[PDB]
Amino acid sequence: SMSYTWTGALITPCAAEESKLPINPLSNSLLRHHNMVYATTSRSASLRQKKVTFDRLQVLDDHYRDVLKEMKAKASTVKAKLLSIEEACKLTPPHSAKSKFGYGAKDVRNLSSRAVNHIRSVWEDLLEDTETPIDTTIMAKSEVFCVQRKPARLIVFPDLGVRVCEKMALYDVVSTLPQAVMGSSYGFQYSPKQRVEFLVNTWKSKKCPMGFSYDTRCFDSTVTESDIRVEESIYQCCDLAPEARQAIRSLTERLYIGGPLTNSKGQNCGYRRCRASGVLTTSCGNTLTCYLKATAACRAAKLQDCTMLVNGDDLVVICESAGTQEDAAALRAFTEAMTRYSAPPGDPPQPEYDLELITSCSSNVSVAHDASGKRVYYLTRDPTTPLARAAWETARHTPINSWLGNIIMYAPTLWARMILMTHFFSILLAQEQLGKALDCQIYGACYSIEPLDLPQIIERLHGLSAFTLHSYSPGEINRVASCLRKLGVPPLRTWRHRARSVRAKLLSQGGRAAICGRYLFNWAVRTKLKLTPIPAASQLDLSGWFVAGYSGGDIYHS
Ligand SMILES: O=C(O)c1c(-c2ccccc2F)c2cc(Cl)ccc2n1Cc1ccccc1
Repeated sequence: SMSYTWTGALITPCAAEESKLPINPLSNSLLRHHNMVYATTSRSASLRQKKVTFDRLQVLDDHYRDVLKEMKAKASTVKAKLLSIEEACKLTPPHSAKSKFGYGAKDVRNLSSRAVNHIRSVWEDLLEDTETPIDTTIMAKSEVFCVQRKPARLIVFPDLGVRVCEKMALYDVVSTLPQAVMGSSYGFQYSPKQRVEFLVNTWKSKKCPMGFSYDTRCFDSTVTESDIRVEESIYQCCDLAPEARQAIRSLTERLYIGGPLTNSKGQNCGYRRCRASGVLTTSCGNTLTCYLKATAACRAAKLQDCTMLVNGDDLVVICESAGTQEDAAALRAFTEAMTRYSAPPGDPPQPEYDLELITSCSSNVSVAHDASGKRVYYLTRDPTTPLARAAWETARHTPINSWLGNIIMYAPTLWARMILMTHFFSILLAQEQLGKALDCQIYGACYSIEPLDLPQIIERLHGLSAFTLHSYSPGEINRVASCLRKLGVPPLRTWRHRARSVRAKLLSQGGRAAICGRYLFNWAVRTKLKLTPIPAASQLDLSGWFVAGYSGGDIYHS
């Protein structure tokens, strides 16, 4: 069946669409080549539609069924709970898209009559109606990139009331199930530090390691009605409340397998027969599905001792090498099996024999040394996208601050410390907004974070070594340097100068600002101050942080 079918109507915006980076004084300080930074618009929707629209031919086999049974036996041990309206309401972002039924995210959050009554009425319709397709809105996403142009991403999502009903029935499932089914292979149970720990141990545990990253072209579109039903069958293995069991059953047929696409004008856009990106089960469902297809493809291909790390469609395999000629063949056999399971490659996979050469979750493993000269492993990535997005956030007030998430997640990196910390700490201080909370996403979930809380947050996630790292690899230094030239970002010596300036100002303020100068900017000065465990880091409530993925699940923690 076709992934999509269209009516001819256009994917429309609900407002004016900015695509060009503004010539702004503050963003210009970070990036000069403004014409190389763009945001995607609905003007590219058609190129994405051509790329995502195709017919799927799936052929499941003995290896696929064996693994599915192994996965169900593990799912059998889970006892999932049904969240109340109030608990489900509390997990709604304050700026989540309002309902088409005269209420919004703030009404949901405050548990207002119009909101609570409508959610209850949607819940009963899921218990009573097991057939009628649920309506979704199709929108082109607005994301920022650097040139060399990408076409817009298509986002599919149901109404507010429905989204609160998915939380009541599925939130605890998507939170505890993947870890019970997959174990150490579920990448969302880890922080960045724990992620390096697992990749290094897995690599070092093999006698002769071989690794590869497998890229699926338009994974959401490769997902069939069969894959979605097989997914519900893993969910049914949970101990469930009668109403939750019915809601999962109804949501699977009416929403998860396919449904009507409606544009912002209210016109009919077409029909979806694959994965909606704006649902609660997108993260969990894609992880399980990618893990099932890959695990069975390893057996079919005769690849030895497979250890895998899955985060939705992002998959990395670390196995036992059988030699060059053997490895090449087995990797093609793996691809052959994935194509049959309806997961063909975007860019063909390559056998790697050095961990640092593999890219998984846009990241790669790299080495730097601590204050005591000992080797420290950390996750990095190419800084182009994070820098182009930080420039946009400087000129325009965005709902989610990617720059803040990049600081937290990539805190030990050369680029987050020197550029991202310096740029924002200068601007915020000059505006008296260092203690003003900001929204960011960690693993799809929304968090309200004060920039001044960063030293404690980094010490917990990355240890004190995040504030002492030096002697970065030549490769890492070359990548940072060539990117700065490309985007027209000032050299590292200008950043070192700018850092010295903020550090002083932060130190004279005292309180939490002095903690920021001492820890975050100790790299910028030769007379290094004494760095000890911050009292506040000991009692940080970092639960809920690295548990599960919630991309498109409309989730708000804190
Ligand atoms: O965007 C994520 O969800 C995310 C981040 C991340 C990066 C910056 C800010 C906030 C974040 F959450 C991340 C960072 C590292 Cl070092 C490793 C994996 C990571 N993921 C999972 C992931 C799964 C699939 C594809 C990409 C990333």
